[PDB]
Amino acid sequence: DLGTENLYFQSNAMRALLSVSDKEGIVEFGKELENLGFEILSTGGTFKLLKENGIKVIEVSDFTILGIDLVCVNLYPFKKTTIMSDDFDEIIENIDIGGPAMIRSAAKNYKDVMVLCDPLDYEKVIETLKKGQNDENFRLNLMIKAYEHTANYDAYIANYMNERFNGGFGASKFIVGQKVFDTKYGENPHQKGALYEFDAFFSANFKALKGEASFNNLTDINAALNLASSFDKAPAIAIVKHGNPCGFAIKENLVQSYIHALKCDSVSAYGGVVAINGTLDEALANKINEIYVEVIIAANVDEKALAVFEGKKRIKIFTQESPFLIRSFDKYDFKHIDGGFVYQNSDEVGEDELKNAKLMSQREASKEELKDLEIAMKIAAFTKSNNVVYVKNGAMVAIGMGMTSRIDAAKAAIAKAKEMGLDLQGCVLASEAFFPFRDSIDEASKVGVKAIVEPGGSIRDDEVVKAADEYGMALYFTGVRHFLH
Amino acid sequence: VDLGTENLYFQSNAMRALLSVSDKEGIVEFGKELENLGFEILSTGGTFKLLKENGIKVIEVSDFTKSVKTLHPKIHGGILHKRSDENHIKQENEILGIDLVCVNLYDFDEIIENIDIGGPAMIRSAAKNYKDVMVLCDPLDYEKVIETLKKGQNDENFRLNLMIKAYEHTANYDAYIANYMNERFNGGFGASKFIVGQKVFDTKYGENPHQKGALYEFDAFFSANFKALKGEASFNNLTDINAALNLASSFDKAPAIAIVKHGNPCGFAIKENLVQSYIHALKCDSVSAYGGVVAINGTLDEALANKINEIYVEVIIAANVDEKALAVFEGKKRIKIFTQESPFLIRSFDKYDFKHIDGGFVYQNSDEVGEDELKNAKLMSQREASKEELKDLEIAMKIAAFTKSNNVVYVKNGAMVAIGMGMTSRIDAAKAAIAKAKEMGLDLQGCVLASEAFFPFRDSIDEASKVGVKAIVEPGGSIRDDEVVKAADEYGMALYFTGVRHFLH
Repeated sequence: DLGTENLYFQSNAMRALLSVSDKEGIVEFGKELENLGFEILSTGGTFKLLKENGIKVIEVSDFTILGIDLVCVNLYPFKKTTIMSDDFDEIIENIDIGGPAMIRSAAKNYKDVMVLCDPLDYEKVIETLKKGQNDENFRLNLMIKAYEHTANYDAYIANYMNERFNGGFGASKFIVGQKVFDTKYGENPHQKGALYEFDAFFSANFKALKGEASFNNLTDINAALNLASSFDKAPAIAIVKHGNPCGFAIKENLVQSYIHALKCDSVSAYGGVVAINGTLDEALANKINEIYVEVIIAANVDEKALAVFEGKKRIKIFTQESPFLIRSFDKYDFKHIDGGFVYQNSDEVGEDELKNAKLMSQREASKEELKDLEIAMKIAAFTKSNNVVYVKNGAMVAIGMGMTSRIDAAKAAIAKAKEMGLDLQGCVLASEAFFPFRDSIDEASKVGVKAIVEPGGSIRDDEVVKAADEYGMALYFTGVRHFLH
Repeated sequence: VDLGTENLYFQSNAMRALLSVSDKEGIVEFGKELENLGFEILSTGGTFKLLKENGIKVIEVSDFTKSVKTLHPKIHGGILHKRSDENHIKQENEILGIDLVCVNLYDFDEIIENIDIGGPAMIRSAAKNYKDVMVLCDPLDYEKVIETLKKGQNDENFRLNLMIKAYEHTANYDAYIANYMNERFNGGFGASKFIVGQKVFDTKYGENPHQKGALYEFDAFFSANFKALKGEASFNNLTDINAALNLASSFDKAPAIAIVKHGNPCGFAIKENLVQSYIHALKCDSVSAYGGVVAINGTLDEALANKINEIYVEVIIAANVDEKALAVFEGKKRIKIFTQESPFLIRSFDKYDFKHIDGGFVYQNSDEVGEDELKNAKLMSQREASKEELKDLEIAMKIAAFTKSNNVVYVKNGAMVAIGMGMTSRIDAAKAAIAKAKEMGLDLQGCVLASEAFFPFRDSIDEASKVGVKAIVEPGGSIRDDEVVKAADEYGMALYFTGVRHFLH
């Protein structure tokens, strides 16, 4: 006889409407509402499930006068259906209609009604009711959660449609994040900040063993983690300072990788961010504890290794509880500009970028030199342009960036390497953008560079190839530019 | 009054349209065109009165959008059986099918009470039934819809693309509501954050040719305040425009000129007029200025256009451009010219900033150089800066704060004379800055210096003494700050500590 169309909002009705797609914990919640003195209204399968479990419930029909003060409604699993199937008609069937209208209408009437759209909130709601804490502020926070839920549902639908039919660049783009935590401050102490995630990447794969990451720590962790996880199971160590790499090495073991990464620039590593592709043991911990680093992120950390930093107050230690580092692979990238944002496909160093590169020179690089070029390419692509990266025997030996000219950047890189007492003879060089003139090769000959990898594409490419041939260097043109602001 | 939404059903070939819109632009002509195509028209509230008033044959339906408060609007989610034309002739007023749904959406008690419930429910229900009904949420699509119908082009794919627009519209509405609630009650950092953009255009590519790119806007800032007079902006042009525009609009109505190359400033000046400001901005680094981006806080006239045209630049963005100034660049191909059709440059002033990291984003308040940052700074030295030196420090502070850190900015008589950045040390950055200034044949004696990070040792001051720096502005905060103060006192320099850091990655 009664339908949802005959139900209206009324404070003190002590009558709950329970109509859910996700039926998890609905029986116990219905039993707890009944014990609290609520009359229960329900539809379809929810009604049959409640009645079956001895709950006193009255059936109302779906639209496809009685007052209510609790609306417990959740939606058709659209997200789960799109992940599990490509059948478009099945996907359209899992678009909930009616459910969001009920959630949004109850939310707008929060002064008089409680709105529940998440089974994870049932136990909290019951305890609030038992403690006599169902006040206007409690219902206002449920109203905020309700509009976040319906906004997220339709944003997911719109993003999925635009990914399937408009190559991921639709008329309206929704960048939706779920808060992980607030940071102590933003880029500067006078700014507030927070970390947001698209799914569960940070929630599921990061555990703070000591301290709390700052806003700048997180962008530095991202950069160090992306570099140290780019070489499979190899014992990579990445050292980052102010968003740029200042150290990188792969050696026989993690302790040797750390000592050689640190050799490139000890000065900048003081207060840096260290990413370890493997176990942080007691030995590695003491080696790092010779200087004061701000952050250490390891795949897994030993108890004795954590104890080594009991003295340092501002050091932060993170674990992924994994044998090797786990990274995220976002398909799209975005940059804030005043008034909006620019959106694009994520840049990536292709697995066959060096393998498919054109050999331009008389000389071919050796197997060890090709490994060093691979390391140099990846560092250059992850570093903010215009840059030059010098790698020797699995370790970065010099890096230049930020200058108006790379000839000026290279001279600053060589100056730091001389200061560090590093032998650059036999090293390889990578740049993420083409070298415009042969002076780039002539400057490289001074330090005994043996192999070069660059995208190629200059009008003076012929004189660059000739200069490499004069010095007997290996030269590869990838045809892939990796500029990064 | 008589008909209600409970009497309406989605039905293919019903030849009956429901028109109920907040944005009433072009609804009269669209209603007239639907009526000429043989559609019967149903309408509510203000839309009904507007249509009836303009001689359109329309029947009223109780207002479902406006607001005993019922649980949900009486909107049927299913479809009525599709009937043939000969079945309609052979043949009813209690059950009316609809095949076109044209609906679009618009004190704490006032905002909450005005949340539309019936409108989104109607839009979302029609959209799900796209195989049978047309859903219209954008007045910009009315003319296209009429031509599609006249040409017999209304097919399942056409209705599918309308369904996508419908869910973008209802997603945008609830995302704006959730963001407002979190701004009011959770300081703008809610449990779910929605960064929503509307596409302006696709760029030819992204940061690199192998990437696809596009420009998105919040509340139509780029659509309403930017007009391309010549060429098309690339993805990298847009981030360079942003940087040059933000600098040149930081001094109110002053005749600022900003020159940017690869996201960093390579020129800046404020002189008596825009022509003089350009001349003095270019002096700092003529070389990097080649193929750069120029932002003009005012009119680009024939005289200034002719002075810029002496070299090659990729982009010019001015507040307003004279016809004669645009004509100067008729021959060349590579240059791009933009206008804001305004007396002075217009910024958006976004309250929040965000950075992409894999798996998500970091979110924060937007940084800003406060109007009284230098005025409230502590004078640490013997010597106080003059009125002209304080103006130069203000310019140097703002350039340093907008430039990617760690940096050093040298300003003299309203013009930037040197800039150093990028490398691991600010002593290394300063030596590169002095080298470029010597190459440019610029006199640095009497200039001021700014850094938006504290100087850790007196060696920063001793290097500044070589070029005759007279005043320094820094946030302060080092251990040996008293040693940095002693050095500035030995050379007779003015030294200010603002206590505000502006680090920028």
